[PDB]
Amino acid sequence: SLSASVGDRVTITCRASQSVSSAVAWYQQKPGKAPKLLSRFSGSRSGTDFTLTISSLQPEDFATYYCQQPWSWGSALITFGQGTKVEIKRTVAAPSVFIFPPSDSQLKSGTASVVCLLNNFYPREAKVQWKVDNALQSGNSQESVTEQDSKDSTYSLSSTLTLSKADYEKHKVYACEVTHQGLSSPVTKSFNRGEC
Amino acid sequence: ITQQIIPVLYCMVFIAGILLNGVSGWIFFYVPSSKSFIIYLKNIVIADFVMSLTFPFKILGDSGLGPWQLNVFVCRVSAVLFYVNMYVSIVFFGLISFDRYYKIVKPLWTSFIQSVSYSKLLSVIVWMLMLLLAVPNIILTNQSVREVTQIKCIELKSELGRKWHKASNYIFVAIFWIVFLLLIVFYTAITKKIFKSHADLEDNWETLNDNLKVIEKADNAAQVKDALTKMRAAALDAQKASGSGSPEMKDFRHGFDILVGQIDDALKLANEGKVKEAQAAAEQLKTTRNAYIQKYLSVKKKSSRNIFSIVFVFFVCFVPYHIARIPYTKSQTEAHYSCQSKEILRYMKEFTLLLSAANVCLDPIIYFFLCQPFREILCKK
Amino acid sequence: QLVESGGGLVQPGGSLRLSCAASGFNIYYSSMHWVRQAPGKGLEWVASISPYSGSTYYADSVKGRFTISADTSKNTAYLQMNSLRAEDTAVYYCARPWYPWSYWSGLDYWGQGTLVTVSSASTKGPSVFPLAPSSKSTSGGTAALGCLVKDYFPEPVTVSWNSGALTSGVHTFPAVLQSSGLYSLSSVVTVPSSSLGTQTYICNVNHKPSNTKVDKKVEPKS
Repeated sequence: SLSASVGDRVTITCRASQSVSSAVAWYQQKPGKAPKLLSRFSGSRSGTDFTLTISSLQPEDFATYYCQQPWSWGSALITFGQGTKVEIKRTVAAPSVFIFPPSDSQLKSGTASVVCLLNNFYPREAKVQWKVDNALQSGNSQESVTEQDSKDSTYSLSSTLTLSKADYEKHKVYACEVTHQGLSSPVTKSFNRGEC
Repeated sequence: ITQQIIPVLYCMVFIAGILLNGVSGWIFFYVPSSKSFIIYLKNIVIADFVMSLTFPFKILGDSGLGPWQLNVFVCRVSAVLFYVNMYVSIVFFGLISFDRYYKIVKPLWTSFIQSVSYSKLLSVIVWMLMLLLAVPNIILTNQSVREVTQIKCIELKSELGRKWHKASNYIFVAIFWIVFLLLIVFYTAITKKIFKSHADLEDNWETLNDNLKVIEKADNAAQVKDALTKMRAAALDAQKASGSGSPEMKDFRHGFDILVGQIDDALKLANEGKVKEAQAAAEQLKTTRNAYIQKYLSVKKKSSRNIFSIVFVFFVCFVPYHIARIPYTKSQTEAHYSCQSKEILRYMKEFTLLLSAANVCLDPIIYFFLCQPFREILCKK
Repeated sequence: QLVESGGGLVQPGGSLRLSCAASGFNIYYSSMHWVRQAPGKGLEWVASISPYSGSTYYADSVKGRFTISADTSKNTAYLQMNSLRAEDTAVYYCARPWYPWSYWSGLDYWGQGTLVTVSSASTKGPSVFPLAPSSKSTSGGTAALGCLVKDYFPEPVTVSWNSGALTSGVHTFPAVLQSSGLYSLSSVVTVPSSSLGTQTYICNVNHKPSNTKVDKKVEPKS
């Protein structure tokens, strides 16, 4: 994944050990649609690297680009690359961090979900850590990130900590720490169980 | 200079080798890999580890640093424990050679365990037959029923009971001269077969390229039809021939169905009469061959460096010492030779023994080359 | 143009035949490929057939489990999946190169793609819990609240606010397949703190596969 603003020249690089002619097909999959095989788009090669150059970006060129790695044609065997996602460049903005305690309705269901919301941040790279009674958590939090927004192009992340009701009531304090490149120091949004 | 050179040359080389060979050979002892295919390598690992563990007492003894008790312990224990491990290491090299011969040259041999040979049973049996069934002299070497022989000196020939070691050390050589000669037949038959497989592949690809050129120069449906028929035959023959080669080319049986695929497609585009478009399909095969030889030259390097790795080490470590031993025993029987030549030949014998014990440090080459799981472990380490 | 059909919910180990109907050309003088994209993952090639000669290629991950055939009478390429595993959940696109051998171009023409979900979870329901705001979260005059839709199956679910009246500042995160095999997402809106006492916030969750409508009021618990 890389970021480049409208009008910027971009270079997407695909890695393959083949040295045959540059018969590498480039697919531009816009999110939520079938891929499209790819005058601004130009092919190039640099050793083992196959490069797609976009001379001047346009608003419809922010998509995921897959190569069809070489040796993709004795008629068939079509090994696509892991894909490079082109994003918008919009000026780093620090996340707005909130913590949502599990509701009483969920507590009546035998589980608890603590929802840490990182709102309106850029770039996408943000780190969320869960601390329960100052003890770090791992493997019990799921993170969902929205696509880049259409108006302001800022992201949003939600880290949900799912615990059993007994495990939820065993502890008192709950904290979500957020580390982002736009933050001088990680911000810890926390709440105490039973304290309204 | 007999009493001073041995501490000066042999002892120094052995002391240099002990710090490195065992350290480099102890890595393979983990073996968090394999089950009934690699275990021969693990057996060689443990034999080599015992070799290097017993090495330090040799320098402790021959350099004059240890007392007469240390010399007696070296004569009774360390020398025998090193010899049994070396002569089981050569046997296990021969057994790896047997597995390599059986699994690539002829289809099946059958055994109590596995298809090639009973790996677990042979591994259990050979070490038991070597440790005590081949050299009973472990507790039967209680000095010549007397010590205090030349004080610290002459603390080796001291053994009772007719010193059957002489019978036991000849057979240790003799079985080697079987195993070595075995490697003259196991390997050599594994080089002729590999060379035949590579020649068949090269001939198939030669005729494939010739027919592809014919297609590129073809004019009507008949030429394209005949060239694609010949190319399909060559592809099928190469696919069949690659199965008789080294096991380090398994994907060759898995990619040819793509090549023999696109010819077939082109064949249907030549039979149906669409010669002008059929040629275009055959053009895709021009990218097949380029995408094939680029791996072929990459794997024939891997096989040759593998199949000839073992026959390298075995021919550099153990064979020179067994060559050098023959004049030693011959001139022990024939005292007419000069005593200075006896001293020089003793130096040669101990240097060749150091070379043979260097198999401990040279065996990591076999571990890295012949074992793909070892490669994965090294990469992930 | 290519149109795929036959995708839907199947249990692990089941079989499914996706039919890719081709329009504007005959599949006989062509080669039809299937490329599957796992949810949130990159493209992966599955199978290919050339009905002219009958040659058939498979990916190393799906060789034998899947079987691609063609029928020129109905002009359709059928991918039959057998012994379907949980990782087979993906959107399957029916691609077709310009030429049957494609010359050099690649998969020029693509289908609309159809979803195949391999999960044993039964059609469950949305359980919308409220995530209330607090005074401590206020900064810059804005506080965030929302709803959590948990343990529903299958996708998708539509979350609106005030029946579509509240649309500014609403983020609905993509559903994540939990370890329980059921989906869960959250819809959060950030609203002015002074507007909490004047604007009523309700989340409307509509789960069409279960045909369930849940309207849950979100308010800071006093």
